Amino acid sequence: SLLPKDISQLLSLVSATINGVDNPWSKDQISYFRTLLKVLFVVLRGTKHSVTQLVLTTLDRVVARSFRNLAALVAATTPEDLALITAILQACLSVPGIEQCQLQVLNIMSSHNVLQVATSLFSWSDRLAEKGDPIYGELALLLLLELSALPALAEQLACDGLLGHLTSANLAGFMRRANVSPFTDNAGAARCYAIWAKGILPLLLNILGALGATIAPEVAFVLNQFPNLLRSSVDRLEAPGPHYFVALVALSEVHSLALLTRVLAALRSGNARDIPEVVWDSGAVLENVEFWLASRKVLRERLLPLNPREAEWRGMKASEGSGCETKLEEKAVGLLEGIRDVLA
Repeated sequence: SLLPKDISQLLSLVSATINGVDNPWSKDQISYFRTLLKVLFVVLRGTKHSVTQLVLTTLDRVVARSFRNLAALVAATTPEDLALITAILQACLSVPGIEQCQLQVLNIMSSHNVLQVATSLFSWSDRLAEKGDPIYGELALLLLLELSALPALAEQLACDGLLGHLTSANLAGFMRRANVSPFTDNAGAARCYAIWAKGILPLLLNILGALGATIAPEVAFVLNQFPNLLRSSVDRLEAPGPHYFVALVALSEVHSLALLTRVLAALRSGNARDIPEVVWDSGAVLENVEFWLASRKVLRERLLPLNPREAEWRGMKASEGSGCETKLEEKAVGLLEGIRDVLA
């Protein structure tokens, strides 16, 4: 064989190279494996075709197998190794040609332990991360979340009672404490919010891939066991005049909840199965949204980036059809503008 000239031949060579590594995650050569995975991630993101069999071969031999090993708390491995694996999964599922072979992924995943152990890890988190924050809590859900974008795998989680494990977990008591907020001096509460906003809620939006005829009483019951959050989500976006700033995640949380409560309501009018009502004042949200839409100046002043990624497109700019000055504002505008459409 010659040198790789195609992006697919590069993918073959990198993947052929990953399998060659005798003992991954071993104290010696764990660091070399770490950058191989990073090379894989670059190539996979590079697969915009700017071939699909390799990606499916990668999902078993690389992604599934590695997570199985990551339950090692005996070993030079870190949370960021899991995050790297979660990342490689995203790159795989973004490649053109995938999403037609979802049962394939379902097949591949279910073969290993995976979501069973991913769920296990979620119920573990606090005993395994009270350095300050349940770091493995968010990592587990984000793994599940990425998979839940595939409707078939979404059905498996609910059938295996993921929503049951979510509320029964020890974590459910920490998220329930009234200190959970994106702007906390506490590391735990800050991660608790991350698990709920960036994990639980987008999970629920996807689990309703089974049309919400079923699971709707279960998704409504999940939300119903975090009322301090349903209450906080509205108060956080309150027009200026115990909250100083406003985050982008706060807008997506409310965006998620607005979709859930509306879809649930369009399923409650079915009058055919008991879908519990969820206490979430839509009225306050709408008004809060309008008095942030009509004030781009006071918006960009109070709006703060929380992630190094979000800060990138904060100092950036994207005018086009201009109602915003910076790109971060545009994304901020985009979110709460959709919340207006939904609740209407």
